[PDB]
Amino acid sequence: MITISTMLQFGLFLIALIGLVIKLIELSNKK
Repeated sequence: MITISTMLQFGLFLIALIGLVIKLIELSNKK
């Protein structure tokens, strides 16, 4: 089930995962 109110939440959830991966990947390429 998808809703407009939850629509933002759904997008946010995916975005958070992307940020985490990007942030995590930073350690791998850390300086």
